[PDB]
Amino acid sequence: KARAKAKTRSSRAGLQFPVGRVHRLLRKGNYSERVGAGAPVYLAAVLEYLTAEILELAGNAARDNKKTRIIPRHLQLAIRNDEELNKLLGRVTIAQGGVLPNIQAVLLPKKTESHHK
Amino acid sequence: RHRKVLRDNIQGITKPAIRRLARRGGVKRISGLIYEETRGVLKVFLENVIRDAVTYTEHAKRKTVTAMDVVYALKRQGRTLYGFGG
Amino acid sequence: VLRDNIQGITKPAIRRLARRGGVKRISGLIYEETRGVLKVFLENVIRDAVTYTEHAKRKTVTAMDVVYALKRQGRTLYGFGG
Amino acid sequence: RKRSRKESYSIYVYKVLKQVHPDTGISSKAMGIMNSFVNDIFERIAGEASRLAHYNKRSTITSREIQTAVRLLLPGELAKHAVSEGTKAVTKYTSAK
Amino acid sequence: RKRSRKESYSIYVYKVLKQVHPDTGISSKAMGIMNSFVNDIFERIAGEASRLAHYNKRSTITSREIQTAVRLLLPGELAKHAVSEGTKAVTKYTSAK
Amino acid sequence: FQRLVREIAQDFKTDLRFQSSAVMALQEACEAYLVGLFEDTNLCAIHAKRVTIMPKDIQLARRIRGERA
Amino acid sequence: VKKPHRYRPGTVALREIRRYQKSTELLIRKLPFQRLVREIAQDFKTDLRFQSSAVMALQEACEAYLVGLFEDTNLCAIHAKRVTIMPKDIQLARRIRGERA
Repeated sequence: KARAKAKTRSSRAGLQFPVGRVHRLLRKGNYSERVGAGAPVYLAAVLEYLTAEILELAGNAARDNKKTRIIPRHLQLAIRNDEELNKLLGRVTIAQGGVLPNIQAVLLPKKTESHHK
Repeated sequence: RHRKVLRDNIQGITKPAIRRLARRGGVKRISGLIYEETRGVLKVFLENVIRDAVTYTEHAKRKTVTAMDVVYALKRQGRTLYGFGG
Repeated sequence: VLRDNIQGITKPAIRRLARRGGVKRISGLIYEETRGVLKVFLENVIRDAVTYTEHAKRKTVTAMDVVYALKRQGRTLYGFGG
Repeated sequence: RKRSRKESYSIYVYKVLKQVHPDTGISSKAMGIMNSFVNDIFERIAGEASRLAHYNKRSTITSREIQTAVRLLLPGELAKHAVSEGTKAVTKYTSAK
Repeated sequence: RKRSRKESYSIYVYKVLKQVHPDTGISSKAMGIMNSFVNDIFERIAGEASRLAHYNKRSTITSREIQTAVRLLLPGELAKHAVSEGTKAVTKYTSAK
Repeated sequence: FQRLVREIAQDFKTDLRFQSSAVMALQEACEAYLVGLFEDTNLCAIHAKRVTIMPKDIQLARRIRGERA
Repeated sequence: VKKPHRYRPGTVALREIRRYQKSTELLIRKLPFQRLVREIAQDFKTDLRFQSSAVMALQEACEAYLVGLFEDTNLCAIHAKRVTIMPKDIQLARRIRGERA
């Protein structure tokens, strides 16, 4: 016996997310009788990619307000300004998120407010 | 004295607060009749939510309503909420 | 001749549908818009259906695939099995 | 000294953030939001995959079912990119045990 | 001679219909509708019961869980009458084992 | 309707075959969706003190129900 | 100036719009909302207590729902060539969303 040292599957997948934790959460929760080996890697990679996308947008919005730390407002701005995420999270409320500044053009004053004598 | 502050009830949810909320919704000019109707609407929403929360509360034999029960109750009505646990 | 085949869904059929909705008067521009609208709905449904069909590695589309794909859009359907 | 242990996904998110935008931090509340978000997505996918398994009289949930669920839930190019990442990941896993 | 077996709830619907309205028939299509309906409610309730049980870390489904689920899903008086019927059923069953 | 469905499915995957009942199911779903939409649309039209429906009515209803597409 | 300075109608509302849309702080005061919650809970079950975070969560949900409703309301209003929202708009919005009342 040699007992090769304890490399982990996440490192093998080139991922940061924990494969084993997802496997555990699938076993416990009664989604199905059996679970296949390849599923949780795929699943973890999916979650990582989405998380990266969100944080990317949030960081851009953060730089717009000259703040170095991400706060919820930035996340709300990130979600609502990207079409696909808005579809995915169409019925979700972000706490302390607020809304976009969109005001309809009609209720804004007349742009023909100029030199008038 | 009969003070009963504006009713000792919902009518403490004053007009300018509703105005502020309408300002968040992009609204510019509001009629006087909106206020009462809004209150009614609010009441209805709250009722349903609280009922579900309390039902969850009754299942676990507790007398303190927790955040998690409210979140799940909000989830079943298609109004999922993030930022208060689960 | 065929006109990309959406035109098989003729105007008077749409008019009959509007009649069932309790509508009395229809502008001539509705029809084209409706066609586009319809197409979108169908597209989405079929995609989901075909995807279920593809998972079973079958080549024949079954009603149950459609039923599930409708179930996922919140337009649950009764009366065609399951 | 009863000492609890409440698990979360916080640290992984923090790692990813330091990878993508090194000079930036993130508050605790936003991390809680992201944690709830991940939990939601996990539940949706698992439920969908379960129903897919039951309809076809299969007792194993596989990567294929996950792939199918993702193609259903998500729109377009997002689905394609996610699928590509998953396929690359499983391909790397299968070889370099 | 290889041949299949398809389960349904036809007979039970027929019994109930004869009990409430002995002199009346029903077409097969409507029977199909009722079959779909029954299956849909079964799915909804079981799903809800599962979610409740999981949130309180209890591994068992009892009549209590079903009852709670019913009060959540169904409105008012309908829930009350249904609860009464189910309660009577359980009390008679446990009395007459 | 059969030919439309066959063309679209062909655009997604080739040489497919369709059970009759699936086509019927799609038929029912489409017509139910359309009538629901036209009902809400008619309400929207009456709200503007008209009796003739117009595209913006449909767009409004579709935007509110969340079927934005 | 002999006259006190006065803004024309339709500007301070805009100022309010920009201020409240740049910020995220809750608009409604805590206490009356808290009393309302307790009063309504009493009619279903007696002697209940509430954690603070649960009330805060409810407040957030209510404000988001109403905010969305006012957005839909204003669109329904604009369709009728008005700028002032009225109850029938709200009734229409709730009819279209598929809710009960």
